[PDB]
Amino acid sequence: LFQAEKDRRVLQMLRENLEEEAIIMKDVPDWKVGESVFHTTRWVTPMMGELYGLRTNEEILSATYGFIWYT
Amino acid sequence: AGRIASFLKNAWAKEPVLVASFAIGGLAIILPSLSPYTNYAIRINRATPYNYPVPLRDDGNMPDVPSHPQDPQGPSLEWLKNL
Amino acid sequence: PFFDVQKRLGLDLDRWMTIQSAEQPHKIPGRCHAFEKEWIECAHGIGGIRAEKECKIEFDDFVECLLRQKTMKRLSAIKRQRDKLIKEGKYTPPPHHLGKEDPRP
Amino acid sequence: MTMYIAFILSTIFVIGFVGFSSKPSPIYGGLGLIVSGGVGCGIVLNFGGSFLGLMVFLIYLGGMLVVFGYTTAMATGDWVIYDTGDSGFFSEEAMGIAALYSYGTWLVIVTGWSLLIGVVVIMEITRGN
Amino acid sequence: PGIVELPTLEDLKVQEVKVSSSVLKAAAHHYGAQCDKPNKEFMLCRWEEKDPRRCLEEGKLVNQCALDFFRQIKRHCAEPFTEYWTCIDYSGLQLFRHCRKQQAKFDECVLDKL
Amino acid sequence: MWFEILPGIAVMAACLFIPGMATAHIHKFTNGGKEKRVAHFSYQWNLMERDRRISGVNRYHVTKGLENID
Amino acid sequence: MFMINILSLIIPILLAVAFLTLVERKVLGYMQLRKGPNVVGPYGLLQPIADALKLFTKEPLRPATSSISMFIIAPILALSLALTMWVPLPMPYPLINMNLGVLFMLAMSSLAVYSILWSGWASNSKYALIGALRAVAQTISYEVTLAIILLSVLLMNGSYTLSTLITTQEHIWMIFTSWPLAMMWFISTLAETNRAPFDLTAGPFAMFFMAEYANIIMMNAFTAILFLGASHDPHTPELYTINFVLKTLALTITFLWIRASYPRFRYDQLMHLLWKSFLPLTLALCMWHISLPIMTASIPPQS
Amino acid sequence: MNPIIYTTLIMTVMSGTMLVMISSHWLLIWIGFEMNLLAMIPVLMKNFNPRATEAATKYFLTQATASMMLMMAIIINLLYSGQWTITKMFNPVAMTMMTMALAMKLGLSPFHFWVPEVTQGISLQAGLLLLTWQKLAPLSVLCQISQSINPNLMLTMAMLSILIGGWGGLNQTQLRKIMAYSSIAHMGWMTAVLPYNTTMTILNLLIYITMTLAMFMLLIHSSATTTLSLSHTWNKMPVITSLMMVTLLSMGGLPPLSGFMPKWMIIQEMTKNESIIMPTLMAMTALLNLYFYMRLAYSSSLTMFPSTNNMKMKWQFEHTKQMKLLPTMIVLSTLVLPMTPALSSLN
Amino acid sequence: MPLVYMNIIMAFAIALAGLLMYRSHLMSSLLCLEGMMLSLFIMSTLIILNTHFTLANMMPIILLVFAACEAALGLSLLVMVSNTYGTDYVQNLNLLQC
Amino acid sequence: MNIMLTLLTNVTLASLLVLIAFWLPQLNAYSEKRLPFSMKFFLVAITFLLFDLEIALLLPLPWASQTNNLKTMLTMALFLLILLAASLAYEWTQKGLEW
Ligand SMILES: CCCCCCCCCCCCCCCCC[C@@H](O)O[C@H](CO[C@H](O)CCCCCCCCCCCCCCC)COP(=O)(O)OCC[N+](C)(C)C
Ligand SMILES: CCCCCCCCCCCCCCCCC[C@@H](O)O[C@H](CO[C@H](O)CCCCCCCCCCCCCCC)COP(=O)(O)OCC[N+](C)(C)C
Ligand SMILES: CCCCCCCC/C=C\CCCCCCCC(=O)O[C@H](COC(=O)CCCCCCC/C=C/CCCCCCCC)COP(=O)(O)OCCN
Ligand SMILES: CCCCCCCC/C=C\CCCCCCCC(=O)O[C@H](COC(=O)CCCCCCC/C=C/CCCCCCCC)COP(=O)(O)OCCN
Repeated sequence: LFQAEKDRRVLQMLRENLEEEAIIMKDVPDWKVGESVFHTTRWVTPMMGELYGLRTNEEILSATYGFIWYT
Repeated sequence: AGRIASFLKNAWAKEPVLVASFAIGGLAIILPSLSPYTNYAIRINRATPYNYPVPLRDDGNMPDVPSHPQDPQGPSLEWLKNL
Repeated sequence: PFFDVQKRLGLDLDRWMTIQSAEQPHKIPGRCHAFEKEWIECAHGIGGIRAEKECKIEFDDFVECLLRQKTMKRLSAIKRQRDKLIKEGKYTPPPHHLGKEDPRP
Repeated sequence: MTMYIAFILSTIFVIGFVGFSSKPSPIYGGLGLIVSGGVGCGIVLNFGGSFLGLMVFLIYLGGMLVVFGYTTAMATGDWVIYDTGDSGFFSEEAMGIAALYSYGTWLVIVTGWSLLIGVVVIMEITRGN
Repeated sequence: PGIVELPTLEDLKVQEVKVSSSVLKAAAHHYGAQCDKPNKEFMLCRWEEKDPRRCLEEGKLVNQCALDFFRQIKRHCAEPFTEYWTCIDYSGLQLFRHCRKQQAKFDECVLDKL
Repeated sequence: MWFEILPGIAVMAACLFIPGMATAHIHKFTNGGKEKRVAHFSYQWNLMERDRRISGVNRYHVTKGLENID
Repeated sequence: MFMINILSLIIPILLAVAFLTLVERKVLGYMQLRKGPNVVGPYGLLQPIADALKLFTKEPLRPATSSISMFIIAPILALSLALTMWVPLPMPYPLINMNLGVLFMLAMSSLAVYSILWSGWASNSKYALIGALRAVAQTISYEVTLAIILLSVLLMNGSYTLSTLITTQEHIWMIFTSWPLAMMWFISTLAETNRAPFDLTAGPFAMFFMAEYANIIMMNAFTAILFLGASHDPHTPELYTINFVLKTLALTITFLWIRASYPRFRYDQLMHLLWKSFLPLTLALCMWHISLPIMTASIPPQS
Repeated sequence: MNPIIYTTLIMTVMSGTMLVMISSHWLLIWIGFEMNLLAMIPVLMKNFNPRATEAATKYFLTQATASMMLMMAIIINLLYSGQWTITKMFNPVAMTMMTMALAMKLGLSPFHFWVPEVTQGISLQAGLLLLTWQKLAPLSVLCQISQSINPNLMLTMAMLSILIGGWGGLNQTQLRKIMAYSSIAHMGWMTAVLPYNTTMTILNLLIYITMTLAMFMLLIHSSATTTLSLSHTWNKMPVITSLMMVTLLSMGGLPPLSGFMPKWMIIQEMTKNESIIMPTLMAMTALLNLYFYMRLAYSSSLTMFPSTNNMKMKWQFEHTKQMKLLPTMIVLSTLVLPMTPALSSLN
Repeated sequence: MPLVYMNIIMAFAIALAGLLMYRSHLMSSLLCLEGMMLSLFIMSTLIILNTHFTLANMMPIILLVFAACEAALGLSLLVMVSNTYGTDYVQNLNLLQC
Repeated sequence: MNIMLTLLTNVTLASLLVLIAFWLPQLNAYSEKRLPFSMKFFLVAITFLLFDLEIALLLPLPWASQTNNLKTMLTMALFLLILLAASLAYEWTQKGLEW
């Protein structure tokens, strides 16, 4: 169950990031919305910076350092 | 024979710490190869599930692989419970 | 120079630590396990010169996984454009990126 | 996101190295080196390496720099490259370190022989005559 | 090079399981015993496809099966389960060792009913 | 006599009593009246994060029981 | 409400250390057929306050020629380490719960020699320098054996977590499992804090005094947790707190008793004591404690 | 020191060298280098005095710095490519630091300054060991990464090494400094053919090791550390002086002696690789090494220097402790030119 | 390649330059060597932990052990030099010259 | 964040109380009127450093008990401790622990 929920949450976060990318990158001349940085079409696990790039600093800091700082 | 016994007697006096240290170290070296429970410890270490057991793709020719955890097929840990 | 004792004797003295995808304890995977596996399988049995000439795509993908330079450049460009637009004022973040969303398990 | 705390610690590390690299009054260079070692421990512990950070902070600071000070006294951007998943129900760093006895037999053998040889070398050099 | 395909938000919509970790831990053994088939199908597909986007239907199925499991628990043995998971939730480590008594009460209620 | 030593030992005993009881009381107060959740190994931390997301008040110790399953 | 927890951990330790000195005098006095302070206060209870006020009103004899820097830093580091060493310990619940608490305590003790080194070097005298070198050598020598003993004992615990020691000793004390290691640990903790029979040596002076006494009480508490495990009931931690404080006070009184009972070693005599009696036994028992869980198939769980 | 301790230290040195050559992991190679450095220091300090201690501390400083630079090269290579196997370097910056660290270990110019001083400080047996056995490991590591080295850097450092050795050998009276400068020049000759053919490098290494073993054993046989003390050898053992003159002629590259083989083969290979100016410069520069070899031979055997009255008592006593393999080393270092095509074994 | 790695590399370069300067006091030379090793340790630890290459967690401990052994060797050599000359000044090592 | 705050509180209290201790008796006006270098201390310091390094090698033992290679792990740990004992014995026999 945890694996399924994690996959669904990651996919939703990626989709929201893609939608906001489409909104922002409209007037950029040579930008392609949702373009890969890898030649292969295989699924690649996203970084912390890909999912929380455009979000608030509080939850970015949480998702990156909370487990280390939780004592 | 007699010389070794006399040397051990002389060392047990005025040098008990070294005799005890050597005895404990040598005993700790020899004993594990003779004790029968080291196999039990290895089995307990193998029987500890750290990862998720990934299921196998059934093809109709695996009688030893269970289809449900409650099925008799597969390893049993009744020996650990009896310990 | 290189006296290859190990392969002659089949000893495996220090090969177990050479690559990420080689028998990690508790089957812990490397971050770039798949890319390194693909590159190694591409370049096996071919030679260094031909491996460099032919397996360049796999090596590029592996290095991109390792250092993520292109990903950081892309994210920085997106963030810079977003900051420029919010500075001018034609863009407003949605509630998802302002902490007012509905979280899920 | 606290103003690039990793960047701040790295800069403090660099300033500490600038401080003790000028080599003024070797005791003060020593204090600069303890400061820089503590900052490096902070960096390692903040990144996620608890055991390796404590390894530095114990061995390096308490033994090696202490012997250095003893001998002197006798004389006159970030957060994006991180992971996404979890580690299971154990710390990967500690398990990989503890695999030294099950996997790194060669490493243990060579390190132990090197330390014994180093003891012999120290005794021979300090013999004098 | 290429475009990453991501399923739309309508494909990710499903009735979530809104119970806490202690509640899940209290029924973890029975949940594993009962809901094993969809979970194993999902996990086999997960390691075989190596792609999260290829396993959405199995995730929905396992969510539905877990929901059915919890609905049966609520229908039959709500109160012993409530006591058991409250006990589990009180402890910081969530130890099964603490209240084998409540565990046995829940187990006997489940065995008698379902 | 020897029992005149006792007042100082009792003062030290109370002083040493204060930290443990204070910490336990603060842990109960700040964790919804229950024992503080300890989280090593990065899995129970994920459990705490999931509980925080499920609670709806951004607090992990607020437990949602079987009544939230509808 | 975390600053409140930190203050309620720190201040009672300071009161206990101040009161501990009064207790020490009374115990020694009654072992010497006399009384301790009993005039200042009902039973000498006001003696620590008078001592503190007199120390804080007397001028500090700064040499006016040495480096003021380390002269002021050394008490800071000493007191900071002494107060910081308290947080990892679980009574029953630790202020800060760390996975590798034991290594943290060991690293703190390792840094504890820098205060001695800097105080000796900043005294601007060669004789105090010799004394500081002797003390530093003794401390590092005995901390080696501390580390070996501690890892050998934790081999029966499963990890370096201090909270797990309570679960390990739920049914039996660790004193029964390994009493020789406890004996050597007790002696090494005596030699660590420069306590008799190993004691070869106004504001900052009292600073160092409180640092040393906090280290003493901390060492007794750590020994009690490591070797005399109390039962912990999650619904009433006050019982565990009371039992732990009783054991810690018993061990502190044991240090006072040992000081009042024995003459003191020479420097070379204690150096030989360590390097020729404790280290061989420590290595032999480390080998034995490595081998024992494997022989008996009793390896501790957590990993 | 105790013979057991000396034998164990020698074993540790050679086992570190073996671990360096047989390991496929960068960390194990670094460990072998550390083991070699750790066990080498007491050998340099077998005869305790201020000179040996100063030489040993200079050597330790240089080798520790080189090892740290090598470790950073390994770290940067790992950063830019998650590989530990000794293969192509994968980073331009990493290669530059690895090359400089290995050259500092070898003593190539401009990292040559420590070699003459360390050779002068230590005794003759220590100098023999330092100049023979301490080159196997860095040269093996360089041969393993031959396709990665920047040819410009390797060739310019080799040319600098040859020039420095040839120029510095002219000013020396002590023999140990002469051997050190000869070692520097031969190191440059070895490392200038690495980008083209490592077999030539190994052949030059073997010929150099044989010749320098013969020369150091001859210097041990007749207790001479300066030119004048060597000039007294003809009065007691003229055979030693004649053999040393023949060996010195061999080291200069004069045919038909063995020393001509490495220069000839390296020049031939580099002319295969369309390089013409460099081998000519190498030959005209090695003429200087030949000049100071000729001066030493003049002072040693081709003339008779004045003697002393006390040599008559030395006439009556025989060299008691006789070393083996000296005739074999001389024969190999003088008369193996006709067996040149045997280099195809990839020695 | 992020900025933390750049900072660590600059720290190592600063330590190397300080080692190569030699104002005086060989003790400072050993201090610079140890600082270089500390930079090596921190950088290797970050690189190894970042990529989740579990089997390489062994390496920093081995590096620290070997480098501290080398540091002890250098300390012994410096002690003997100082005992010979009375001080650890660099210029006293001028008896052997090129 | 918690341990940083705890360390900051410890250092802050220590500094504040040390400064008040050093400044309270200064407000009122008053009159306000080598070579030896023993080798044994350095030798024991170096011995401590070497044994500390070998202890650092020996530290990860508690997790090494769960590897499924119990025989190999036991052999390696016993080998490390045996070499520690051998180092101590070698320093003992040639008078490395004398005063
Ligand atoms: C002064 C002239 C040189 C004299 C050299 C010393 C002569 C005595 C040495 C005694 C025997 C040495 C070798 C030991 C015999 C078995 C070793 C064998 O199993 O190893 C082989 C190694 O082969 C040996 O090296 C060949 C030995 C022949 C050396 C003599 C060649 C000298 C030619 C020019 C001088 C004329 C010499 C005249 C007689 C001495 C396998 O090679 P391999 O591991 O797979 O590849 C590694 C090498 N790579 C990396 C370059 C590819
Ligand atoms: C063949 C030539 C032998 C004589 C020449 C010796 C040369 C110098 C001595 C050094 C060589 C020793 C070889 C040790 C290499 C280790 C690998 C080999 O021994 O196999 C190991 C066998 O393990 C044994 O326990 C090794 C014990 C041997 C070490 C004890 C004595 C070592 C002394 C060596 C010299 C050190 C100084 C002198 C000490 C007296 C690995 O066990 P295994 O389980 O399959 O694989 C682990 C990987 N897993 C996780 C996938 C399972
Ligand atoms: C085979 C197992 C290996 C592992 C076990 C050992 C691990 C740790 C123990 C060894 C630590 C280091 C030992 C170093 C030994 C040094 C001996 C020495 O030099 O001391 C001699 C003296 O010591 C001796 O007599 C030499 C050895 C004495 C006996 C040693 C033990 C011999 C075997 C005893 C045990 C036999 C087996 C156990 C059976 C017991 C019955 C159950 C000089 O002493 P000084 O302090 O200088 O005194 C001078 C002024 N009086
Ligand atoms: C079948 C498997 C069984 C496994 C075998 C295990 C059995 C082990 C049996 C042997 C145990 C012996 C080790 C116990 C400690 C030994 C330490 C020692 O021997 O050192 C003393 C020295 O120790 C001291 O003298 C230090 C004393 C300092 C004063 C301390 C006072 C202690 C009394 C107060 C109470 C102590 C409380 C201890 C327990 C604390 C619990 C937390 C001997 O040295 P010397 O007399 O000088 O002789 C050398 C020349 N021949």
